[PDB]
Amino acid sequence: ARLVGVDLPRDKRMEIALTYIYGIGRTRSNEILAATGIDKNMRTKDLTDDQVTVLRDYIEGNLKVEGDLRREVQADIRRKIEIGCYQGLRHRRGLPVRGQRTKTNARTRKGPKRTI
Amino acid sequence: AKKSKIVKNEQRRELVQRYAERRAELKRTIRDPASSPERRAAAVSALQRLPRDSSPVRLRNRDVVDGRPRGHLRKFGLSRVRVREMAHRGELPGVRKASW
Amino acid sequence: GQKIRIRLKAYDHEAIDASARKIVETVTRTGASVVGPVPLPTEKNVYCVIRSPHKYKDSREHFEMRTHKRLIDILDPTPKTVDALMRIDLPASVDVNIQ
Amino acid sequence: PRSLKKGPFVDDHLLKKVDVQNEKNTKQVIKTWSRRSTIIPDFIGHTFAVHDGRKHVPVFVTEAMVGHKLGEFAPTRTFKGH
Amino acid sequence: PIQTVGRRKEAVVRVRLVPGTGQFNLDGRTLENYFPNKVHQQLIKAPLVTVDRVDQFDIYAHLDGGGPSGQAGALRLAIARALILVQPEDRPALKKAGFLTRDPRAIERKKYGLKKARKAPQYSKR
Amino acid sequence: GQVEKFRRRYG
Amino acid sequence: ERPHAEVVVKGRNVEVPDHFRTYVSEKLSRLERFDKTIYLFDVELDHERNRRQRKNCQHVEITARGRGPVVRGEACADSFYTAFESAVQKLEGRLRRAKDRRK
Amino acid sequence: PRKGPAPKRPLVNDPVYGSQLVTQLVNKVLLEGKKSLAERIVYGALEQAREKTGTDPVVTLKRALDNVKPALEVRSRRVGGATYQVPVEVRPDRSTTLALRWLVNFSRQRREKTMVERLANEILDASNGLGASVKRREDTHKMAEANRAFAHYRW
RNA sequence: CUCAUGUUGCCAGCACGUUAUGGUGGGGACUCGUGAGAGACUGCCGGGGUCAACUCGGAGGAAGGUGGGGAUGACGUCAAGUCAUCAUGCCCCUUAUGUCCAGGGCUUCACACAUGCUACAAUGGCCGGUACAAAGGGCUGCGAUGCCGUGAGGUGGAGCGAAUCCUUUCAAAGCCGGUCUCAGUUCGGAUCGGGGUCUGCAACUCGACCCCGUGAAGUCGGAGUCGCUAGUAAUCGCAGAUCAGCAACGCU
Repeated sequence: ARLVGVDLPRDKRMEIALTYIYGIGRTRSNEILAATGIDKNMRTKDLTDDQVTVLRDYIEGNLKVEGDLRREVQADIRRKIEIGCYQGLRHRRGLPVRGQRTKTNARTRKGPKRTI
Repeated sequence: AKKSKIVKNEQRRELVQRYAERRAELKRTIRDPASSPERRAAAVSALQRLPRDSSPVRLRNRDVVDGRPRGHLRKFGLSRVRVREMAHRGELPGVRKASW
Repeated sequence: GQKIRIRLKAYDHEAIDASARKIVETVTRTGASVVGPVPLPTEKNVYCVIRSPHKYKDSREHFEMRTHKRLIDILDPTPKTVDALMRIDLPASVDVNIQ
Repeated sequence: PRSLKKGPFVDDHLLKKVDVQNEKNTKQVIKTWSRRSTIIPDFIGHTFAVHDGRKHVPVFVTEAMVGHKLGEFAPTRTFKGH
Repeated sequence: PIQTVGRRKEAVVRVRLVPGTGQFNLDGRTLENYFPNKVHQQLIKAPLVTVDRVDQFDIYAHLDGGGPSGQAGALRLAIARALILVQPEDRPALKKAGFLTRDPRAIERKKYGLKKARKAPQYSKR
Repeated sequence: GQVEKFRRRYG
Repeated sequence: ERPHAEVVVKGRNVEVPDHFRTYVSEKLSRLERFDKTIYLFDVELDHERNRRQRKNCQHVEITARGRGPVVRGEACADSFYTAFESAVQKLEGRLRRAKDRRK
Repeated sequence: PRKGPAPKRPLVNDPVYGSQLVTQLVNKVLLEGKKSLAERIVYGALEQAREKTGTDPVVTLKRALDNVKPALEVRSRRVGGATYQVPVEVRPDRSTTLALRWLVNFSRQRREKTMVERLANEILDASNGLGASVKRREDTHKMAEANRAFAHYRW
């Protein structure tokens, strides 16, 4: 079905379904369904548009979205990269930030093992 | 290792016995509850005014004679090497090589 | 009845045994009630090391500072018998817990 | 981090220096050795020089730099590539 | 009365071999609520199979130590020993089967210079 | 950015 | 596999002019020439710096990977050149022998 | 064993079936100590075969084993510049064992969504004469035929 | 395996509380714990053997043929390593190569190598319910009972110098039940943005933990190569010390 921008799956229990939005994990999913009063052992196939409306209401009332989340990620990163912080310097260099290894590992942030 | 730092560890222990006994602990008793003056204490600041050697964190358990500062054993106050040698010379209470 | 519990500690079983026998003999003198040397288990403190300096960690040496233990529950505490027992001098590998 | 209940680490030396500066209501360059002090927005106009193991670096403070320690803005390691 | 013992790698269990039914008691439960494993059941019952005395002797025992397998082995050992105490003449067909040997396969001390008992680290020649 | 509220949470 | 000879130049504590590096890489290419089985060449350039020495100032350890059998050449001399060349000739003996026994 | 071999372990009989090749089977499919898991998998699969065939699964099992169990296999040797493969007869112990090894390892790479189903269908297929186990056994006989020439070595 | 043996541990025959329960009086009965001691020695039956060693089959026995594992490293080499555990012969410093201090670094990184851990899934992941282990550690230390916090933890201190109390009456893999249905997924968890907890004067460089969101590379791995013969391998978990607090997946 359609929602805040994720073309939802079909054979996925709702706890699994909601998680395919950028702003949700299983914790928030279960919490939302508890607030909504609808079971989680259902299918998008047997889903109701009124229930979709309830879902939309709760999430847009008490949670942020794709755009807000990605904008805010950019906001923190542009903040700490323009104010001259150590974290921001590492973000510029494409390097780990939390005090990790640089000598050997950290190919997840350096890219694949291009040989030198 | 060095007579200097051995002396310094001893001296820090004495400074501890002076001030970490009460004057670096009653402020923690100030700082633990919710009813503290932390709102306006500056007991944090008076603690900063106390020396750095107030704390036992700046200590280091050195071997009582040699001062091999690593490989310390608190059961003995000694380092692994002297412990070997003297257990090995049979100069300790009920200490022996073992099996199981 | 009234009870008194003595918990002995030492490193050498030979000494704990000899002292237990001498003590129970002194208890036997004044007819005071004995339970005897009820064996508790042993402690096994272990402290591994390395033999040599600067490297060779694969080589090691173990040590074990045990502590043998005995309970001797004494009953019928005649204070004359207490005056007898309190003031025996024993080998120094033993320490005692009169309670 | 320095938890709420304790309150921040705003060390007494430069606290006293800034008390002087804001009681005079004029703001000047300041030299300090304390990376470990966190920030209040009281410092926004104030200017600090901070040590890199080698020398000092005068640096000006700003609104959004609060919640941080100054050593975040003092570069410790030079690295230039290969 | 009858009272005997079995042991298999820290699996001690005492046994009261009653002349009753084949009703088993294992600290307030039975051979299928405790030990839901038919292989363990087979190990425990095989002496009864041997002497053809299933449903002739009840048991009361206490679980203590070990895990399921050690407990089962110690149990059948103790039962065999109780049967020898009831009558020796079944013995020469039991050691024939080895339902009497106290399994001397115990754990090895984890040694030094290794990761565990025998698995050394990867020996590079570099 | 919302530092006036940061140091209402922090005091 | 031609640049696959994993050069490893190194000296614990020596004044190492960077033309010694040219020497080493060239003398190791010289045996790239006649052994196409090569992965690793860990190499040292060591110095004992004792007084009133026993005629043997510098020292070298060399080891090389082949497909299975690894090679080992150790040497000793007064300076860089005899060390390089001597360990080279010992490796040459090893490798002539290895490619004679390979078939 | 430069001084000599040592005995084989005394397999138990099955509590349910009356055959020690089944305990051998669970101990060859075992992985990471989960012996009871092996047990329940095998019993479920054999009873699946029972409802597939209306009879005991043990007979079709041993029939599959008659299909996939060789008595001849290969044993290499390096000689004179070119290593030669050689036929060598196989005693029934290692015959059954290697047959079961084939059986499991070519069961694992099937697509029945579940080991119990993969295994049961493989056993049925080998009783029928279709399994990759049988295929590999035929490849082994093919090799022995291609290299009969080296039997005079008698080794 | 025998004798002795009874608390802080067993507790059958007994009695008494009966929800938390050996909980308490009571019995040394099985365990048990700690001490002493017989027992295995080709000792014995037989077959081979210079009739010698020695070995091949048997009995009993718990074990059978140096029962198993440890500890114990002949002379000596490798001018192996250690003048930084220590001590030491020589030369050098002494207004400094010494020495007291605050900051920083030893955690840098375009790469290579070596040791390991969790993964690449259905023998599986997730949720729920239920059971049995040994082992050690603990005083200006260990810490629950009740509750709040999502949970890290939070005041509180019973009770313990300790088979008593904390160590849940000591666990996890496992058993049973429900869903997921072969997939870049309910795999996998990195990396990163937030918000918090704790120890410390102090968490930026440079700490661990928690919650939220984030959800990457990776689809069993080349030449070749490491380890392992029995409770061994392979796997799950726990504990201890060094420790203020942590890189502990390491070590034992």
